[PDB]
Amino acid sequence: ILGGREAEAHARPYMASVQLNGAHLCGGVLVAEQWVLSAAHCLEDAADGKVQVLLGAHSLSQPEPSKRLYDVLRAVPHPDSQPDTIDHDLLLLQLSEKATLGPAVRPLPWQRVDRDVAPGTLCDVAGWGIVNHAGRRPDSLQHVLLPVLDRATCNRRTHHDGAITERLMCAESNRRDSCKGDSGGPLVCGGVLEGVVTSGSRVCGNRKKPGIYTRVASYAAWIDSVLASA
Ligand SMILES: NCc1cccc(-c2cccc(C(=O)Nc3ccccc3CC(=O)O)c2)c1
Repeated sequence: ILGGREAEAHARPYMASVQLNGAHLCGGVLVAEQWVLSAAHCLEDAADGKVQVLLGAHSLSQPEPSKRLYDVLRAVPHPDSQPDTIDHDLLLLQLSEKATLGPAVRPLPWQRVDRDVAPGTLCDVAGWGIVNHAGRRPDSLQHVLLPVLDRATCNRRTHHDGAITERLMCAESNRRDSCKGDSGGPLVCGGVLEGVVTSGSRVCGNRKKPGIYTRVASYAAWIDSVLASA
């Protein structure tokens, strides 16, 4: 997260760190006791390593009593998650066991009604992604409040010409933005999961290149279809 602030410890208990052999790869969001929603492109770096999900974390490295590591039993990328195509970048991860919920580990309800979030709505994006353009990694969870941008402006020639479909949403990226290591994390509007971070053009903090987020409401039937196969 660029231009954000350290989150209050365990105030975003739905946050998941998606890890490969214990290294933070992407964010994730707990959506059920045994399911984590993230971004399909995250498993490009995976190949043949233990994909795990860290729950109850504020810090990635500091010993916290609420920290729990789960193995992934199943990785369900969206069928059309063709690499480098910004569309359909959703991934469902089934945990090895049902997570015990508490003040530091709690799922986030997601929007099911297929309705666009009103532009200008303030939404919270959180992650352990880089905090500057050089690639400095924070140890503690960071967050930022970003207003939602209307789809047309985000689609626009200056922004991302022709590529922003009905299944995507955008948020302002002027100085404050999601960045490398934040994909798969949540865009939360009024406590409701509305989007999942994606990398888009991969430029961070540029006003002309808005942050792109997979519109979770567009995938309601797909999410429901996977969450029943458990
Ligand atoms: N709002 C702009 C924005 C938002 C989120 C991420 C980026 C961004 C920038 C530069 C490089 C990358 C990258 O290599 N990603 C990657 C590739 C493969 C596997 C995992 C990942 C981590 C990830 O995507 O977070 C991403 C940019």
